[PDB]
Amino acid sequence: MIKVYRYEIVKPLDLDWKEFGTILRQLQQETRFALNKATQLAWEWMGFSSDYKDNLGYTNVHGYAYHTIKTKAYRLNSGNLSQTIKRATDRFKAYQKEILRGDMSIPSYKRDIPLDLIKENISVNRMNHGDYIASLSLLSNPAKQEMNVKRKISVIIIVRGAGKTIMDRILSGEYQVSASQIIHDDRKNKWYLNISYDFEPQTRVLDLNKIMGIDLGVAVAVYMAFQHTPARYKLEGGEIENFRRQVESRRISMLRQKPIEQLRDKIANFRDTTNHRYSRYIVDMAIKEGCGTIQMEDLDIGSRFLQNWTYYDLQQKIIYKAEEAGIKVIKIDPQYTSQRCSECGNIDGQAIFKCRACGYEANADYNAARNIAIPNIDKIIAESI
Amino acid sequence: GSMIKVYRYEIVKPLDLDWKEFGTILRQLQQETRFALNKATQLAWEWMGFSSDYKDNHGEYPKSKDILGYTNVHGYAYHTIKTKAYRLNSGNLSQTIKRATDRFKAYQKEILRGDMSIPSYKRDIPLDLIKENISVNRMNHGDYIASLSLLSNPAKQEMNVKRKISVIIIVRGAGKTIMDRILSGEYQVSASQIIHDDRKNKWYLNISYDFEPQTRVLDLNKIMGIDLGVAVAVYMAFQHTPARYKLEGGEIENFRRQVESRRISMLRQGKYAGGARGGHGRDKRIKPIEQLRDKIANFRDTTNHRYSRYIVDMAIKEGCGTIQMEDLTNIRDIGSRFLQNWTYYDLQQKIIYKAEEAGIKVIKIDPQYTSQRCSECGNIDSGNRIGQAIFKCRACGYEANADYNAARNIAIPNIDKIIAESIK
DNA sequence: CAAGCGCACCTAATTTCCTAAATTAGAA
DNA sequence: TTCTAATTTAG
RNA sequence: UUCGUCGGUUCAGCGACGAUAAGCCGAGAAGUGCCAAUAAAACUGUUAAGUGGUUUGGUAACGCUCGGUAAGGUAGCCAAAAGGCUGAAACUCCGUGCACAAAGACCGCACGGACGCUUCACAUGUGGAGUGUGAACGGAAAUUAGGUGCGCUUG
Ligand SMILES: [Mg+2]
Ligand SMILES: [Mg+2]
Ligand SMILES: [Mg+2]
Ligand SMILES: [Mg+2]
Ligand SMILES: [Mg+2]
Ligand SMILES: [Mg+2]
Ligand SMILES: [Mg+2]
Ligand SMILES: [Zn+2]
Ligand SMILES: [Zn+2]
Repeated sequence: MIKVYRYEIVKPLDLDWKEFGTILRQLQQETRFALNKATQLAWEWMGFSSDYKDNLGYTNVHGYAYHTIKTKAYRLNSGNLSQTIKRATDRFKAYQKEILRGDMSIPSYKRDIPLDLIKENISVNRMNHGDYIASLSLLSNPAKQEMNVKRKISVIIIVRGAGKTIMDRILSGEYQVSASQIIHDDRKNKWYLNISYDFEPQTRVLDLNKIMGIDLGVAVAVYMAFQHTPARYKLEGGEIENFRRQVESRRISMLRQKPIEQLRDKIANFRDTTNHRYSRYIVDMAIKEGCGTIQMEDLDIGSRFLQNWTYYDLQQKIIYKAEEAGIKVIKIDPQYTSQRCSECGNIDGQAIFKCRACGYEANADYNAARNIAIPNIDKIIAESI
Repeated sequence: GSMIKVYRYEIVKPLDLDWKEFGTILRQLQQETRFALNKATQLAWEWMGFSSDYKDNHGEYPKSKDILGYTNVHGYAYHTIKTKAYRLNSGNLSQTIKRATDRFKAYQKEILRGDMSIPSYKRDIPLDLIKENISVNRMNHGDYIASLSLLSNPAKQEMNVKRKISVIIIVRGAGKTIMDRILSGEYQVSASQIIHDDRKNKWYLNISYDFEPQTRVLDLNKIMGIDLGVAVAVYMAFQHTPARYKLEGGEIENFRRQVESRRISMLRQGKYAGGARGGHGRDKRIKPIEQLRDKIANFRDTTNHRYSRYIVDMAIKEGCGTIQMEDLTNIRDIGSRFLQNWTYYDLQQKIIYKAEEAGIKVIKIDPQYTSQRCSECGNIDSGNRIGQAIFKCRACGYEANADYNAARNIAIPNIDKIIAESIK
């Protein structure tokens, strides 16, 4: 429902960077003071204070802390200060049992404390020129008069890539702006705006035009890829190789000095057990992405990572579990699913695939999985020749 | 003029109690130790806040002799914690509280400034001990009995132990010589600890002793340089002899790569695993990685020991009395060393303390263009960076390994000032 | 794969520390 | 009555 | 000719052993989440209204909490019963003592020899020393910085 995205700050719109930085550092100092004093006031409120300290008219911890710290930290806006106090007292109340028991000393806050912003204090807008603008109301009433900074401090953010969709939804009206924060990173020496967007998620429904292509990789066991989304899932069969080495060496040892009958049962049972966990995971990734259909090669060894696995059992179990979950399964002929590119489509080292006609580079197993994920790949492969 | 070292001693069995009762005693005392540490830190932080408020209001700082009733926070913390921690012995509790209050006092400004958070102490805190509460006696039949004083008087009545809790420890190897020297009188025991090793489920007695190192006669005008080279892990060179000693890393990063690969592989298997790995908690879901808990660290600890002892022994063999090395602080030094993710700080610390034992002074110098300076001439030119592998001095026709030249330049006394005068 | 949030688990780098004198109390 | 472990705090 | 347990500590070998251990199971409710009821601090606005989301009890999916699970070898008799005697078993061999009846706890220690073996020395040998599989043996806590894994969200 509530998730956050980061937007780097380019420049203040109406103020030089020096005044903006001075204001931000002063407000960071006030925020850290508010957090520490609120933690100490919460300590006093709960009754943890020692005997000598005592040798309140409010209702909750937050009210008393906010009213006490309101005087000294007058530069911060009332809403931002209240959010900071709530953060402090909520961190104290969660760790309350540990502090009393003695499993934790005291909550502490760093020097580069992010500043807070309530929903009704951060406003974002676009421009005809395309420059994305955000408006922040940080200072209180006396602070604006003291610093001669009127209106709200307009800023310019970087809105590109996967962040443009979120911002477009925010400005369109679908998403809403929740409580946000200003974040400073010392290393990169840049500021950020943690705009938290509020939205109603939609329950995914299986669509037959969403495919989860599947291939047996040479580096991993199975690589799952989709063409509608760049999400990727892989089954790294490390335990399979560990068990293979264990069984081979045990058979070598027991050869020297009925005995191996137990080994034959253990190998067969482990394959069935492994084929159940793999099938459950494979289908459960089609459900999460809503892939209404699954495309997998139908089944020599072919130098797959599972050197001598029982592929037919895995395919049958995948088919059965997909039928249970309302997922159709297709069997695509794997002629050149690995050699063909996933973007250019030119059908021209082992681990990393290359597209000499386009320069695209990715994992070879992922490339083959994506090629399989393309609908009706058999026909376009035939026509490609 | 006195060093301090430690040695471990595995505890076999409780001499008079059973292993179950002894384990319960140890767990309860661990809980008391952790509680005391956290409470001492809490009281220190509260007193800091009260002092600041008092200075702001009344105009002057409050003297602890009036408000607290004790001179320092250690005394007040002992007077407070001892009621709820009546199972630890008085000396051990006082030592623990002093450790906590000394850690808070050392970094008080950083705590107020915000660079350092308030210290918090973990679950498996080692038990503390002092020299007055540890005594070791050896029987005629080759057994070492450690009479530990771990409990308080109220705890003695409740736990039904009317004397010092005694344990039997294995004292072999160099541990045998250390214990014999302690009993004879050469080594004086200091505050010690009890630690638990989860991998082997073994308790250890961590005796820390004080001793006078054997300081020989070594002139200060014989200097050995050390460079964490690009090809060889550590290259050693001298100015008076053309002697070169190398420590090429036959096995350095392979161990870390293997352990990290295995850990990542088994961690990613939590999504598709058996039915008994999910549904029982975080510790059980991450159970398979407990085999790789300390393989990377322990391998490097032994590897850094082997390198350091070899380095120190070479200094004695050539008769040196000074070891100059690099100042890697803030990663200002060369970013391309043969070791990739090694713990250079641990290697440097080991070299420092072993040299101090061997009566050798270690001096750190700031490196600037050290791999490019010509030892024979002194011309600071950057044109000899041939992959940081072969050094060819054009101005002198000198060809040699870059690591040897770097170590030789570090071996020149006051190399930092010489460089600063040469180019700045 | 990329970018955020939450949680915890691993490495390294850096620092401080590794009391003790005096008094009391219980057992011989 | 002597004495050796605990116990308390100064610095 | 893979992982792991024991053989004093770390790394490596060796001897025995165990492994589907990247496996199996149990209890419970501090958290994430789900179900139900209730709606505090604070802010803007006269007030009305809005933003904000607080407290309590349930269920039991969880990288939810607490946990349990395999791994070296060892000698019997006497008395009715307590106890007594003999002295087996782990990283070279022998002798003499001390200590050991079931062990999470015992398989060890000291002295004298042999046999290897690491240093040194004096003339391939000879003699001192350490040495018993090889190397090593200054750790603990905390903070800081980075990385990783899992879950969620967007592309
Ligand atoms: Mg997605
Ligand atoms: Mg014994
Ligand atoms: Mg055992
Ligand atoms: Mg070992
Ligand atoms: Mg025997
Ligand atoms: Mg001998
Ligand atoms: Mg050994
Ligand atoms: Zn292409
Ligand atoms: Zn030159």
